[PDB]
Amino acid sequence: STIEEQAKTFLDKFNHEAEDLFYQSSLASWNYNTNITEENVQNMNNAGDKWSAFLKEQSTLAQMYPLQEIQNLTVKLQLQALQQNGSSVLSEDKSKRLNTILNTMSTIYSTGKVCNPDNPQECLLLEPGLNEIMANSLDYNERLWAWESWRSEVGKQLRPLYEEYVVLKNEMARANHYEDYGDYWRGDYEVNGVDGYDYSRGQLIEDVEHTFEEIKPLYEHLHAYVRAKLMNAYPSYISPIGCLPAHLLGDMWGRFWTNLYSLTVPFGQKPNIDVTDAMVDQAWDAQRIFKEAEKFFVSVGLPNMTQGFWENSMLTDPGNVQKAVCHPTAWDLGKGDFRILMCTKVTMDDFLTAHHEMGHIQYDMAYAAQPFLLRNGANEGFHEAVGEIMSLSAATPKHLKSIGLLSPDFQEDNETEINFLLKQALTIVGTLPFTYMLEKWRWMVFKGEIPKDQWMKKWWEMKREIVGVVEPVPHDETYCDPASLFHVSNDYSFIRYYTRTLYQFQFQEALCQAAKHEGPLHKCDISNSTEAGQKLFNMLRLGKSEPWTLALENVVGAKNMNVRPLLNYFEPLFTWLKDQNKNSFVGWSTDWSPYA
Amino acid sequence: GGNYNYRYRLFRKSNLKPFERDISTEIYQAGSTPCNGVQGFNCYFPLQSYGFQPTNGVGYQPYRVVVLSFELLHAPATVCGPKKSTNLVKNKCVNFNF
Repeated sequence: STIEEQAKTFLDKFNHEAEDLFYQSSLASWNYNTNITEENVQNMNNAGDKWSAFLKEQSTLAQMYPLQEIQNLTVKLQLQALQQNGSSVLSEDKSKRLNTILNTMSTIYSTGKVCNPDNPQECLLLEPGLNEIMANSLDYNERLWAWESWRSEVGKQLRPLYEEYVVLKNEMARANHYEDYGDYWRGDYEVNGVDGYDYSRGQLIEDVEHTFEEIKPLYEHLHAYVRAKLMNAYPSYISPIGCLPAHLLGDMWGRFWTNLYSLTVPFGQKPNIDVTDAMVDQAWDAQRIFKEAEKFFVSVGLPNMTQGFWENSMLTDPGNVQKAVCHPTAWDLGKGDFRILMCTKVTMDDFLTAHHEMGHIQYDMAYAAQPFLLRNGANEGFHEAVGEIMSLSAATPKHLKSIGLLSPDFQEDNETEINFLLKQALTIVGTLPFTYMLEKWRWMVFKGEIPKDQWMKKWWEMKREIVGVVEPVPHDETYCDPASLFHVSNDYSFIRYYTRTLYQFQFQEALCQAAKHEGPLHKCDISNSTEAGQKLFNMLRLGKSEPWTLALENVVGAKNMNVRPLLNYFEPLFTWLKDQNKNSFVGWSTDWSPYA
Repeated sequence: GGNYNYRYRLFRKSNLKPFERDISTEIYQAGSTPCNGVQGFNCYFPLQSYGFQPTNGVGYQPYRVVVLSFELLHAPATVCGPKKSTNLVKNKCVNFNF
């Protein structure tokens, strides 16, 4: 018999027994999160360790198959996930020491404590408190001290750990036929199947700068606006030739500039749109919010929600000793089980996050008919992009008024539109250069271009140049800024958000054309458009069974990743930046430093 | 706790003829080598149990299916409905089907 038939039989044996175990593990995890009790902890442990102890031998038998003659691009693709060595390439000692290192690194990062000189006994952590102090305060010196303490009592001891972790991961990747860990991370954006839609690992690297180059003028104008606002802010700190330091970004790493939105208000007198008080006046609970959002999704064209979601899934306010961690999540337990995990309240952010999670759940049903190993998106960004598209499109004033919240006579003018556009830009595009520089730094440090001594200086100089962030206090080699990061201390990819922003902008823009809407892109509404919903479901149904290059062919007409939705969205804001500061010059100089 | 008392045939040498009932439970050979009744490589059990759960979605919950087959061969027919009857009238010119 041919090898393909044997592989098909092996997959048929594997998937049926694997789906039940995965469902059991997911149900145990959901029970543990729904009921915070001691017994649920070992219940989850004993229902989750068996999944790994089964998948290990399932992947063990998928090596004797000669995976060089299987065809149809699906059976081989399905077996490739089974043909994954994982971390067994190295010996037991190296693997166990890496596991212990990761565990202790996570514990140290989660146990970051900094004590003020006045009270060396009571420290402060990254939980609200120290983080709250350095986010919504006014004093410059205390913010600088907090930043120095965070970078000095956390990142100092992680330097040797990261130094050995990088080389160990590179060695394991080399044992896994991957010369670099960056190549291992980019392997998600790699397809070698149908002719004309194939992609290479190195293509993503060049595409990153080829899509980042054209957004540079917008970032430079936004930086000039921020510097002008800082001129309106504290004097004798920021120079009009240089750029602002790290701790004035408003965040511990400067990912988001939402905390600086108050300091950079465009006009001030115009307030943002908010009907939370109107929501309360109409007696809006979580049930009403969810029902209205589901009606909006139905008007979009998404399939009707099945029964059991309202019952099995937890919605709001567990209340008493029956505790439950309710970090907003969308759970796909398998076997036709989809749930939400929430603590919803009367606020705009809760509305948008509920829309986000239920869109994630809808996408989960979208690829439900696909096999177990193909019940995911084409790449890591599509899932989050589809989740956030509905939240982005449901915040328009037209949608707020259409659901009986805004007044029927409400009229929007240019000032509030500019305010909303600036607020959205300060949160969306304010992290793209940071993501780009972080990803490039991680990629080259995994490749090995920069030596051990040239580790911090390169990172800081590229932050000064590309991003425009200078040193508030100098650090030569004894700290590690990337070490004090969630995605670096936990081995999480960060290019996912970079791809996700462009993907969601592309999909929203394409729906805007195929939704019969005219006007500014920020006011575009995808509601009451069955054709747009069907077009979206055309790609959502594809799931992981199709390449991401083929996935980027139904929503938009271009397979390659284009960035023109980002510029098309902020056109009025870009013109406002053009004609507002006619005296100041954009850009920054890297020679200037706050300390020297 | 999961109902695993119901099983179904998963691997067979070929299809099944109409109105045929097979209960064979023997190891399945997916290659050109004997298994000797051992679930080794290319050796799978033809029967797989079901994992019915009350929390499973619609379409995975256990369903009961019964087919009724009607035949009419040379022997006289004997299964059919009650052939309901009307009431009785008298002393009037009518027509009857006694």
